[PDB]
Amino acid sequence: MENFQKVEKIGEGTYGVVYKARNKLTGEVVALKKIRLSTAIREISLLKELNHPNIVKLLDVIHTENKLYLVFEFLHQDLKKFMDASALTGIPLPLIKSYLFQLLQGLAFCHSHRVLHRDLKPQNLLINTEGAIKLADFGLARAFGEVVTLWYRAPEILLGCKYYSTAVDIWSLGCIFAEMVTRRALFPGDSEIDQLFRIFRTLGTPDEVVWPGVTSMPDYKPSFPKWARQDFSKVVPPLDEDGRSLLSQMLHYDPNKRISAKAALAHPFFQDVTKPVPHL
Ligand SMILES: O=C1CC(I)=CC=N1
Repeated sequence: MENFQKVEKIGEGTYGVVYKARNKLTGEVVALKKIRLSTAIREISLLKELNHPNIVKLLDVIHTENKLYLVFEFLHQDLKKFMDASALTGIPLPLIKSYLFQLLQGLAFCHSHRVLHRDLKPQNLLINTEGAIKLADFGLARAFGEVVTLWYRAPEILLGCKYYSTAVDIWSLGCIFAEMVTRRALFPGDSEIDQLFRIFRTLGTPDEVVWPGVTSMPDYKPSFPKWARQDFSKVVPPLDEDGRSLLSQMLHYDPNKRISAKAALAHPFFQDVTKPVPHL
């Protein structure tokens, strides 16, 4: 590469290959995301201004040789790998709580600046060595439009709603919270309908009482099976009532009833939050 030394594939990202790369001029290590191929360039370039401690810094947008690359700061590890490495012991609760608190601060920041993620998942959550966690790839899905992960997708998206809101990110984060606590994905679907029925079997099939308008959504079918709703108490033991209360509010069916990031930060679950050092 003209402008990088020591370029190494990390893996396949949402939009193309992701590399660890060394900037030739400065010697810094960055995450270089190739976008597999006018409006998207200016919109993503605005994200270079969207800066916060819990947001992965977008350093540059490189548009050269009719190719597009996003340059992000490089962080030590992603949460999917950390979760896998932590599976035998579990992530300690104080660290789960710290990470959730920080992720909510990142969401609250982006949402206050009218930027959504729309595709949060553990792979886009990055950790450093001292206890910070950051979200990557905010804003890309609006700008741009191996198998896709559906496990974190909000039910309105699965039911074919064409209108995103902040609530989609709260749903995904709730699913990630549950997975940290139980060491198992909450809703590991392998197709849209398996994902949908996995949510319905746990939370009950939604209806007009809990979710006004649900029956008029594009992909809703009156023939869906009607499951009764289970209790978070069987789903995420041994999480305490404060954690279950918060999670329950993050996973309301109606996006309009889902707790906001800002309100979640005030929840009693976080009264005793701290910032521990992770065991890498
Ligand atoms: O900065 C990063 C990105 C990814 I994907 C993995 C680890 N560090």
